[PDB]
Amino acid sequence: KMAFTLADRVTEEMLADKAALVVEVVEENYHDAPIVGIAVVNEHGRFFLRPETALADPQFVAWLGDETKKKSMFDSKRAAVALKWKGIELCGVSFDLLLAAYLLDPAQGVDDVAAAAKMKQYEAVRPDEAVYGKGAKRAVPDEPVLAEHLVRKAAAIWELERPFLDELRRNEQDRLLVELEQPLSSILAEMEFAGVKVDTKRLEQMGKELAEQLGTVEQRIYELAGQEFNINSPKQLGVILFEKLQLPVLKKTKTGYSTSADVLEKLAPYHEIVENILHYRQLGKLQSTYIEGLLKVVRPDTKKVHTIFNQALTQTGRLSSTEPNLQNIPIRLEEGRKIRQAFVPSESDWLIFAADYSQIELRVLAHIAEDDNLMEAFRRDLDIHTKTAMDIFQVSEDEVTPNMRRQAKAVNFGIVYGISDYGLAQNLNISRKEAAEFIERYFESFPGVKRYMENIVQEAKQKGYVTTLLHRRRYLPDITSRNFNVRSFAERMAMNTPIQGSAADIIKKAMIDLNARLKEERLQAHLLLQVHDELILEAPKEEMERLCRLVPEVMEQAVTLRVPLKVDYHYGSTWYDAK
DNA sequence: GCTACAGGACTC
DNA sequence: GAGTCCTGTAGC
Repeated sequence: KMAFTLADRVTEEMLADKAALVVEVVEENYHDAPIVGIAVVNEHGRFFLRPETALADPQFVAWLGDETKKKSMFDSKRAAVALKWKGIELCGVSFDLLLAAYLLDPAQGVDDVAAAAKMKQYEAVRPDEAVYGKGAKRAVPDEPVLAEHLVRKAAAIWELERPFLDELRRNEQDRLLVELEQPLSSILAEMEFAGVKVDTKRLEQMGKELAEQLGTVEQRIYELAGQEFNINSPKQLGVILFEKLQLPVLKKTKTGYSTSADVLEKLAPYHEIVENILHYRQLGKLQSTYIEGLLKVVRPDTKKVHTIFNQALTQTGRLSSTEPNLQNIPIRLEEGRKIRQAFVPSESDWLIFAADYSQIELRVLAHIAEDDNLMEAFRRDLDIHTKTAMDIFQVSEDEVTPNMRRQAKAVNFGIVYGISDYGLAQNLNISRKEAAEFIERYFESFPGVKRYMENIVQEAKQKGYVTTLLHRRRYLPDITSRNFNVRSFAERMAMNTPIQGSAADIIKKAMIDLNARLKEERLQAHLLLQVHDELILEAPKEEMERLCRLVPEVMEQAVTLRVPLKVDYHYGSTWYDAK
């Protein structure tokens, strides 16, 4: 039904200087993945090219990489990485539907061109699912469908650039798309593509230290329970824990009896089997998610891992790491921290470098909230948990017990999460009444934070959305809901979001600045991962000395606040040593 | 047999 | 508060 030329060769009018492009990749994981077809739509018409003919053509490939040749796209990073794997540069991408959709309403859950399209009531396109099918009946149809399917995506992108930008403007979010997300989209593609090398040996050996330890703990657990059973079944376990051995049921979940770690620790005194099992959850998590996790996704050719960072998914501005998730590798506990030693540099005589912000959320809070005693603390560069423990309890610095500090930590963390008086009482472990005297002690210690927490919920009511520093919206319909629980979750979001979100903003700018700076300074150093509040680079050892001074600087001047930002650095042989 | 949810646990 | 990914299980 939709008009187009199914082309046999590339012509001089498919190489206009404004054009919607589709480099369709179909597999969810785009690294080293087939490109199934190309669609171009411009001032002249609508064209489909087979990849093998278009990607062999030196004016097309020259057009792909020419930055004065503007392209609109949907999920251009998807596209760029595919083309990167084929040794082809893509540039001059000046509009990205996905990102613009994602900035106008992260809640919309946009994952294809069609959903991007509804937002403007454009229904002249099909959902990818409906052309390709779900999960494991997923195939690429014969060429007639396929070809029509893409020309409709390009045509839409062509047709919708204008309303989105039109709108983005109205929300002051244009600079945030052009100056932030899209440039960042380039950086990330570079990163994903770069890879992160793994010591597969180090990994198969841990891999096998764990299988010894597990089979030991696996027998013992049996020995103790008088029974073999599926220790990984949250069902058979609760038969063994609370049925055969009669243990107190402290907590329940809809299906049955709760077997979470937070519960197994209170049960610990009643029987040996508890702590041995606990140990097992721990080992199991390392073995199954991690040793096996990683050992499955390494390209056994280059021995690297190439995560995809999703840039259009979290509600707050945060990136997200998939296959493998490299934003959740173990750290708090030594047995698991040793995983970080399998991340190595990709070159002989290079090192891993790490830099993180220290208390980015709270500095951001001090800044938005404008609380003097929060700001002042940071201008003093204080130990903020001790400062709060000090303040919520009313005791001098040397007065502070370590149980008093881990409690003010919880209050701090709680406050950013806009936590409930009951909800902190569970977390901590005290009565709900005085758990609220804590909060009330906190808030008279920090008036200005109380005010922001008040005015933000109001400002979310009046307007329907909340806002970060860089103008990133989150819409909050469930703020007026008559359900108390649901209204309350919306409220927490009103408070926590401009914070988690303003941090996400700042770091993403630090990335643009650092990528520019590492270049401006002609350095071989490149970014490897971002993990919410830190950046990870790898560079030749010759370079560490300029980095220790360069990375922290850029990360710290990425924005101007009412308080200053602190970045700590760290470099070593491996991820693990960068500590 | 393939698929969707539920419970747990890992990071910031 | 914001994420991902694992095993088993409940059910087509």
